[PDB]
Amino acid sequence: AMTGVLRPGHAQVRVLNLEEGIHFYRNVLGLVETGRDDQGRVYFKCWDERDHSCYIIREADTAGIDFFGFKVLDKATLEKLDADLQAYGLTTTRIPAGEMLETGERVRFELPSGHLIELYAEKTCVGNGISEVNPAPWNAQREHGIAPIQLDHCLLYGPNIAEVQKIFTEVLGFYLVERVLSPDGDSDMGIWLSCSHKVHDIAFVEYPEKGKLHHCSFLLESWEQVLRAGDIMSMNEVNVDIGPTRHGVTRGCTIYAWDPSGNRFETFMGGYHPYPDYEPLSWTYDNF
Amino acid sequence: AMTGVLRPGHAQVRVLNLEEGIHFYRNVLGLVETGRDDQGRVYFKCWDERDHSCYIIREADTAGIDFFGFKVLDKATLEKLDADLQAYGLTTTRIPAGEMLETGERVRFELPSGHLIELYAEKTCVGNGISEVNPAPWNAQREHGIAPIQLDHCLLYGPNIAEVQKIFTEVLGFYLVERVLSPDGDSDMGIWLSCSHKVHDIAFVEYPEKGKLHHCSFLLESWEQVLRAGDIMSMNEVNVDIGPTRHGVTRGCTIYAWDPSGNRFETFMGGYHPYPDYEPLSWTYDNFAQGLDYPQ
Amino acid sequence: AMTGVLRPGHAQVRVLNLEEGIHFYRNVLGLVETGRDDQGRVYFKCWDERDHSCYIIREADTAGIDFFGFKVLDKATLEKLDADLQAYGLTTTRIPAGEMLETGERVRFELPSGHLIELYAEKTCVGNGISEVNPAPWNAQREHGIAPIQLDHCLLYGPNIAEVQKIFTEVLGFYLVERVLSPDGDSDMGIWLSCSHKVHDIAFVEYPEKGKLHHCSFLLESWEQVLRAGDIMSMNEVNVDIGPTRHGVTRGCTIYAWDPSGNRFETFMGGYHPYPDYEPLSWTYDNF
Amino acid sequence: AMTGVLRPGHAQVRVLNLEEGIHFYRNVLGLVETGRDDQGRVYFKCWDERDHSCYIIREADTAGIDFFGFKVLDKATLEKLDADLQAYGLTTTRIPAGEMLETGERVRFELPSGHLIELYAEKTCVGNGISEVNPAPWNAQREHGIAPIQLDHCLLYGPNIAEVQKIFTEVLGFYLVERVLSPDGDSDMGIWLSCSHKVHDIAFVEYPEKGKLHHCSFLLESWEQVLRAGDIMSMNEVNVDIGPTRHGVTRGCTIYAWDPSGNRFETFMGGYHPYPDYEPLSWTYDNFAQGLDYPQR
Ligand SMILES: CC(=O)/C=C/C=C(/O)C(=O)O
Ligand SMILES: CC(=O)/C=C/C=C(/O)C(=O)O
Ligand SMILES: CC(=O)/C=C/C=C(/O)C(=O)O
Ligand SMILES: [Fe+3]
Ligand SMILES: [Fe+3]
Ligand SMILES: [Fe+3]
Ligand SMILES: [Fe+3]
Repeated sequence: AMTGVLRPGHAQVRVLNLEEGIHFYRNVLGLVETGRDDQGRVYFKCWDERDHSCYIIREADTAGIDFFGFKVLDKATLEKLDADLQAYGLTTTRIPAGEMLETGERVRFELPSGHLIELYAEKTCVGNGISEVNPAPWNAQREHGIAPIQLDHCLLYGPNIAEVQKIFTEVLGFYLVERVLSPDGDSDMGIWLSCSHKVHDIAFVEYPEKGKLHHCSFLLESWEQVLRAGDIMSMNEVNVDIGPTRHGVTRGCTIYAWDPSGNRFETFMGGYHPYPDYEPLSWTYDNF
Repeated sequence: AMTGVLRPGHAQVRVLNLEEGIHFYRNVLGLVETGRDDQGRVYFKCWDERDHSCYIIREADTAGIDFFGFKVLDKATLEKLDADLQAYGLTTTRIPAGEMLETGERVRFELPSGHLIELYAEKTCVGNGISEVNPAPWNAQREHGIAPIQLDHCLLYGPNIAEVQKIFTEVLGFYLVERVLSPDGDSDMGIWLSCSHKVHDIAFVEYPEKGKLHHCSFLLESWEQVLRAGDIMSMNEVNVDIGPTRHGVTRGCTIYAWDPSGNRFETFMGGYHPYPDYEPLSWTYDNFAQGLDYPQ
Repeated sequence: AMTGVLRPGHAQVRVLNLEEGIHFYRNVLGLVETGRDDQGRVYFKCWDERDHSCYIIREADTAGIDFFGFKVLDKATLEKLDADLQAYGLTTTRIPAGEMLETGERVRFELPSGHLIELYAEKTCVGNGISEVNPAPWNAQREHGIAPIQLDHCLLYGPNIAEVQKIFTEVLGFYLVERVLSPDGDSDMGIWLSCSHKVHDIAFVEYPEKGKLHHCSFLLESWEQVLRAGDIMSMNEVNVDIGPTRHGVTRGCTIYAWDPSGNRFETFMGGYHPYPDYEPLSWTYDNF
Repeated sequence: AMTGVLRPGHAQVRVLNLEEGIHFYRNVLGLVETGRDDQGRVYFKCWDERDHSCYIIREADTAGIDFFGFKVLDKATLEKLDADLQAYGLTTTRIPAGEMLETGERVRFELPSGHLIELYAEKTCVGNGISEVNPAPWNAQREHGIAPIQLDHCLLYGPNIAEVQKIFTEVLGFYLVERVLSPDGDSDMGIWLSCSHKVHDIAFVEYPEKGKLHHCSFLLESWEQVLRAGDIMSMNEVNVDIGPTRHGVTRGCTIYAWDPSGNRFETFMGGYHPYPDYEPLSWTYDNFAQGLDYPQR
């Protein structure tokens, strides 16, 4: 049974230029635009997802991540986690339903690494553009731009990863899948946590400046889709960070590229199938 | 988080000739043999899995499945589930630890469909044959025979699917991902159940005879692997049921073939990513064909 | 060097309904329409080919193939081939330039199996839509319907395949790549012929009826494009013959399906790389 | 019909250590060893090819390529080519048959770029390890190391590429498929030549030093095989030049890596289907400067 925290639900990122951000995410990445609110933020969802949104961009004077939200099983679970976060010593804030289009109230809190995390139980299901009866495997949207399958996770750069692990494993029901060791001084320089049977729903790398966003990740169907994504990036003049390649950690075959505003994102596929009862895999600093 | 029933743990199948069963499953399908007990049962597991076994064969008068077990989160969970099963009205049997090689105690019970289901919390962890520190992407095992990644699920044939569904969803925390409706005067002729975010961990099809096994399924990495599996089957003159194709119900790209004793198995990959908050997908009986084989 | 007969140039097929044929080939298979003549024929080419046409449709009262042409190196070669065919004992007809849109004169003749074959040295090159300078990876045409890369070959059914083989190898410059032996008759039941280094540019199977067409084939880029083609066929309710699979002969991974008129076409990829110095592979009849 | 020069036939490369060279080529790249002659050379062929050899290694003081040869249709063609090569103004030297294991005599000559090219019509056929009757699509060989399918081509670095182009297109029956234009004093800084319907059978890049070998190339079955090759390289600590990536000057998806001796080779798949009647594609120098075959890089 999947319970408690289910999956990454949304990432709100800052773009130095809205209209340009809308163009790149709609035509290059191929996210489906679902709405635009009064604040001027525009909502997107991957084609095969069913909820109203997973990626929200906001015009601002600085690039980066405002916050990262997770969907939880139900309202009861949301209330419990809220109380658990507080019992743990974290101060929670409650964002009202509607504050974000088609989204219920959210429980927000700040990690020691400086990042803002949200938890919510409700978000309107809009569907994946395919009928619920005798559904096709895909439709035209699958080939509009890169067209990723789902918001897979994000990797965050922050100062107190050690205590961040505790919050996630002891309060949020996540578990360590992989980690990178420090130079023998044995302190996880980085961690890959899962709250399902995926290699990771979120990751953290130890960093001096808090609240930094390394990248938001989008899942693709096959290695050939990663190849196609690279061609679309090239044809649209997208600034690529590190070309298509196999990633040691999580066995991911990915591509790192930057959007107009300088936000790094990933399109990948691959990875094993860990479960709560598995012991994490480790990587020596020299390998990292 | 993944709690309660985590995933398919093992399937013990009956084979006519134990020796050919070993050869086929070790050399053709590519399972890693991990043991043989005193009752004459050989233990296999997929190379990338970590637990001691997921597939166990036994020489018997007839082919088919003896039982299908699921691994649960923890002992407290095992005891808890066993309690709810009884409180539900199902009589449960307690199989002691060790009865199965490298396996802990299991909670076994029979379904309305006639199939025997087990629940267990402990199974020795042997690893995937790759190092725990700075692991390689894969190894030679990945190319020994078909070499599937995990026991994905199984599809069972038996009566009273409606009742079977209620047990899985109301007691074992599963949820319906897809169903194939009966003709008019609706009811479900087929159901695909998930206890995770996989399209299905197990499925049932309404059939008059009970305790029947349609197939056990093994997960592959890609579509090219599915074609490779096809070639390997041909090279070993393995009887293939439905060649490489797309399902529709699950979107799974697969191939069905038979082992030497007539037991159908499957090697596939693909599918979307359902979660418990999702509403099930429905297929009409009239459009059943496309649901079973999409391209055709 | 590639000389003599270079490659399959065009197949003109008969459709029971021009309208349904235009829609099917242009939007399901994803061929690119390049013209229509005052005779009511529609011209198509695969998007990545450079010549004006490779597949022509003509509304008639019966499905099937009218003729199949091959492009040769140059005019001198065309004349040479015409002379050799007649010196061989065959009667030739010369079709003038322009009888077919954007096409030069053609040399036509009938095979003992009843099929009409043509040879031509000139056909307007129109390009693949991509620039000849710094060509972008690929365009949108790549994903318009199935979108095959080239007319790969055709498979013809008819009698006297033995006589047909001699004409192609002794006169036209092809060589036998693969064969299916007949049941102790010491006469091949099927032949796969190449005039390049492709597994085959044309193939014949022994059959009582004369001039029959089994299928025209189109090449795809990968096994996954084959899966995609099947998906597209299902989506457009296309009637599929043999599901995605691998051919023993050629090693090709394919799908056979029918157009609205009952004409079988193929979408496949794969196969080894034979050369004129290679010996043919053989398949026992009992292992067809 | 495929006539005249048919395809790359063999490449003899120099390795600093004959032993580690044999292990790398039979275990990592997955080439099939077919022999070892008196001179100390070890011969290999790709599993799916049918002739005795396509890659030969020779222990030497320096790394690089000794010569690159093409197989021609038949003996008559070999004689004709030799005559046309001399008629053109090149001096040719006939290498005796048997000088190379299982290889007939060869017509050797030097290009203006300094590279030695050979032509031969006969080389013993040893098969691809698969039955000639009811042949399977592949076997264990396909999964031994990377296991390339064929010696696809090579890319040489040397001067006077203009004169090399003339020789290949006017005498050897090849044609230009792609080119890289010079910054502006227009000419060609790079050329990709074909003697078939492949994107290229051989390529040259204008470079001051004569006889330079950029890389020999090996063809793979699919994009996933390239990814696989990447994993095998990482596992064997192979020195990778430029990881899996989409080319451009061929639409190829490839990986450039090095021999333990420092010989660069390529494992790729992909590309379109040019024919003799086609006009070449062009790349601006500034584009080439960002590609994988740029002298700097
Ligand atoms: C520091 C860094 O980028 C590591 C990322 C790990 C992953 O598994 C992925 O990106 O899929
Ligand atoms: C027609 C039928 O029985 C269902 C086929 C779909 C499946 O996902 C399976 O068998 O695992
Ligand atoms: C006569 C028949 O059914 C088999 C044909 C084999 C092939 O490889 C093809 O058609 O490309
Ligand atoms: Fe990532
Ligand atoms: Fe199944
Ligand atoms: Fe065909
Ligand atoms: Fe190359």
